[PDB]
Amino acid sequence: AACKCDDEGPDIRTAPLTGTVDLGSCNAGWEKCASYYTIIADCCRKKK
Repeated sequence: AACKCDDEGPDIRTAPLTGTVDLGSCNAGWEKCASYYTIIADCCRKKK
C-alpha cells in the first residue's frame, strides 16, 4: 500500500510514492520512513 515517506516533501495531490506498507514488519534492505503509519500497518522506505 504505497504511503509515501513520513515526510519526503510538501506537495499534497502528487508524490513519488517513496513509502511502502508491508503487512508484518520492516525488513533488511529497507529504511523506516515513518515511526508508524496506519493502525494496522507501518511504512518503510526501500533504501530511499
